[PDB]
Amino acid sequence: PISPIETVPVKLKPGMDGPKVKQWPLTEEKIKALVEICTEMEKEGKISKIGPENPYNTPVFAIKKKDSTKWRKLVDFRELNKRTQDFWEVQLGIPHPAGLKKKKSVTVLDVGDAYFSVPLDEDFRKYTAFTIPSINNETPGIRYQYNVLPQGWKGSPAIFQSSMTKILEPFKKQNPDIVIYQYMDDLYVGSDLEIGQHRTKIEELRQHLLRWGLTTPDKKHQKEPPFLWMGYELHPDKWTVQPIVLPEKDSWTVNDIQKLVGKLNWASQIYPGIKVRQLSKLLRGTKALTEVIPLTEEAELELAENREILKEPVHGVYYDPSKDLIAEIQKQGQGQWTYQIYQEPFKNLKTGKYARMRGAHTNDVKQLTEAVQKITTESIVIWGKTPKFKLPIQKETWETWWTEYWQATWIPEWEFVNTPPLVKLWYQLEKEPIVGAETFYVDGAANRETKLGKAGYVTNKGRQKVVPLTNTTNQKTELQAIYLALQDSGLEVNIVTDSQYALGIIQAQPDKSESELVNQIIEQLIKKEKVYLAWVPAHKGIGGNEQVDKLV
Amino acid sequence: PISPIETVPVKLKPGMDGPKVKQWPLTEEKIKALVEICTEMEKEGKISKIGPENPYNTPVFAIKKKDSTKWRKLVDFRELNKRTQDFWEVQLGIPHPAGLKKKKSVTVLDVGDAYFSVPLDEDFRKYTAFTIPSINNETPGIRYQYNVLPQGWKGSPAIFQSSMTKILEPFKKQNPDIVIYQYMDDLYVGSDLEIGQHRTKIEELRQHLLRWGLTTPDKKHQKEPPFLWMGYELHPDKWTVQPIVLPEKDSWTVNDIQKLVGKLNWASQIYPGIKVRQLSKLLRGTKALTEVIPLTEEAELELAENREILKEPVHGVYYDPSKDLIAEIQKQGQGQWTYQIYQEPFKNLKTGKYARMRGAHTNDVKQLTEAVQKITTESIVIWGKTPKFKLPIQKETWETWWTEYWQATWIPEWEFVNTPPLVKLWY
Ligand SMILES: Cc1cc(C)c(Nc2ccnc(Nc3ccc(C#N)cc3)n2)c(C)c1
Repeated sequence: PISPIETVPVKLKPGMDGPKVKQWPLTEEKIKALVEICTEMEKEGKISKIGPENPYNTPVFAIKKKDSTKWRKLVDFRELNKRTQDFWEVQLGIPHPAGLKKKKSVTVLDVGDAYFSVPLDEDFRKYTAFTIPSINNETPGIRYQYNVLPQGWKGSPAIFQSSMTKILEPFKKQNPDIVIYQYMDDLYVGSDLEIGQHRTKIEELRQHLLRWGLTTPDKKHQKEPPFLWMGYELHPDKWTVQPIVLPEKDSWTVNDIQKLVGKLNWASQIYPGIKVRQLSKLLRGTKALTEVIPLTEEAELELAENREILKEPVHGVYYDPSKDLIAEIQKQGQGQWTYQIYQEPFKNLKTGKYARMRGAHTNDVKQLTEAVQKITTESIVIWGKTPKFKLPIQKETWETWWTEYWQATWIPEWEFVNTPPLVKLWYQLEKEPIVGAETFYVDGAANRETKLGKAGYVTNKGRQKVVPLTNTTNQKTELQAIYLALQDSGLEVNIVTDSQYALGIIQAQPDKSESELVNQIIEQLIKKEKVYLAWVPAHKGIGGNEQVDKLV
Repeated sequence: PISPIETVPVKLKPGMDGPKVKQWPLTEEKIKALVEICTEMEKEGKISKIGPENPYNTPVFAIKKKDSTKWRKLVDFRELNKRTQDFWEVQLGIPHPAGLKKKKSVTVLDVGDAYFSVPLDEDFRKYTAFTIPSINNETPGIRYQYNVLPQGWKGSPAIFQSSMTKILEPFKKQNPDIVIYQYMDDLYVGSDLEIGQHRTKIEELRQHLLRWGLTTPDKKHQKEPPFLWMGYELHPDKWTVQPIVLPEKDSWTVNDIQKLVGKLNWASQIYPGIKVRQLSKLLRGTKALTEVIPLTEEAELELAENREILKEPVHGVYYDPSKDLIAEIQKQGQGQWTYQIYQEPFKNLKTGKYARMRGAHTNDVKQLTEAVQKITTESIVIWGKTPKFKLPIQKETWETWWTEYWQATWIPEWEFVNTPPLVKLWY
């Protein structure tokens, strides 16, 4: 029940001292249960009767179940943990099954009991002190102290997981085949022996552990494969997500919308193609909760498709370090991009999605990259290497861009996969003014107060125009003036703006943006043959822009 | 090894607790590397394995040192530093010789090996702790902490001074004109004698060190030269300004004069004495763009007036050692990048340009990394302290590869800026 394990020295935060909380009620019956518990506990050495020598008490209690036959002591160390040093965290991040190597047979051993087997640093027992009242009042009650690891102390998961890891070591060496992984109260073992031998070894594992006071059972309660873990369904040869449920409701509220979206991303790791742009576009309102939201048209259509998807079970395969890691990405449409990672052409290893939520003006090629990148980061964590990519873009395209783009990128190994859709530049602005082309001296201001303004142009050829605009911003007109020149210009045009805003946007070479304004513009740019944009200092400067702002 | 000393007390800045930084995921190879390295360090007795009672943590990486065959461990002590050495740039500050930059040539030699002998104050160790990750985080990371002055941590050098200036004094004697500056793990030695003599005074020094114990694991080459005649040798007296100039042209078009009026108007934030009006007034019309046009009254007087004030360095620009250094870097294209190191907008302290060879062998990233590490050293050599880079790269990307071509012993401070429009043009 307790081991000759060396203890981890602990301490209490810098200036702090032991918890001196108390509580002294007395349900005669409970006090018996606890005193009944305490004995079997001190008798087993897990605690020990201590007497007034400054002990710092803590709350005691008793709880009971429905399929009960017993009771349960449940101390509350809340005010103890708030005084203990910090420990090496345990769950940096959870391993992802998409990167788990296949095995023959597995096995999990219940090791919850365990932490009452691992020793507590002598000098820190004096704090685990609690007192259970007797009946009425000549004795404060019976007084104990913890000798192993309290059930709710801060540094217990820690000090356990550590201790365990050291104990496994001999076993782990004398058996490199066997993979051991411990989670919370579980200790999963996985190897390549046929069940028979597997269990030989397992029992050895058990015996080993047993010599160290950490006991375990051979036929307690729960079930085996599938193994329900972290919301995963694990099998000795495949793995899949927790069966999910897309609730059907007559009225949906933020809370339900969230919990709805949440499940969908989670199903995304293996289910191919799940979209989510529409359903979240809604939640874009950040502070309601019981504020019912009208599932719009789009969201609706979307949800359904994920149903069509989900209706079908999909499972994933494991990682063979013997083969390559291939990554293929396809654009779904409105900033939506999907991908599946495999070594084998049929069953996948993992899948996911990437939607440029960031900002509101990005190009199709840039996005392909943000994606390739999102995945590279992913693989490194899961498999420790970069996959080989298969993507819908042709070198000419790509190389062109990374050469034109002001930021540095680094696209690794990649093969072209000719399959619609296709990433490509729909247009390119000219780098030199076009000789002959009419020159439009564009401009357009707006009233920050009245939201009224105008957008015009005045050409070299003497041609003018001024359109009045209601309910807009300067950026909006500074963009409508350009869209104006484009509509009235010919196939080859020269445009001058005193707006770095409109300038840069157009320049980014946006495949799209829902800003219907920029769209009409982007589309004109597509309908043109040759376009040249030109910037110029707004006020101190040219007279053409001013000539349109005196107008404005 | 034998206990060559009796440690020195290191206390973090008050109100400061050790570092708890996250370990970046690593490549399967890089792990094996560290794993190997660390097992030796452990036998040698440099580092020790730690328990759960050590909550702290600092980042680590595996890089290729000067391209050799074996990997080198590079710990990212950037946080422990802020927290310690800032108040150790005080108690034990190492002074920066304002003339090293004037020297004819500067060679740099890795003396990091030195520290691996001076035992570290035991009550400080916990802080140096680092953790080697496991792929797919399946296995609990391995955890170690330093028992000796670790490289990378700016307090290691600051404690070694005593021990260093001793090893050197009987060489700085018979070589009173070469200046030796020690910045962390490197030694910058500068002289004004034909490279042939320098390169010797160097090997002259390199051995002094080696005979007094310090190994200078820098056996660069011999006399069997596959084109790699490289040894770190900088030339600071040639570190001159690159006044970007306006273009001189016979035929000036509307378009052209336009951009020109632009660059100038942007220029005026660094030089307020610039004017355009008369040149610009030659644009007030709404003429075509391809059209060539004529000078004006003092337009030519201005293209020359400014062209002057713009070829002279701006005053009021001084080096505040109370502030930090900010280096901005912009991609110019075709292996060419430009940079600005300052402390306040437009008051540039120094500006250069970098450039790598033609296509088929280099990508941007590798370049940036290089441009960076380059700029940094310049800075160390001129001001004795590394700057903070405003990098024009996607964060994540950078994070993924910056180590792939990172050859330096130290790591600067950086961040990422998606923005520069005119700047590219102006420079
Ligand atoms: C929970 C769980 C159990 C184990 C043994 C591991 N570790 C490893 C290490 C290497 N390969 C595998 N494959 C594997 C794990 C569980 C199952 C099942 N069922 C099948 C294969 N698991 C992890 C990360 C989680």
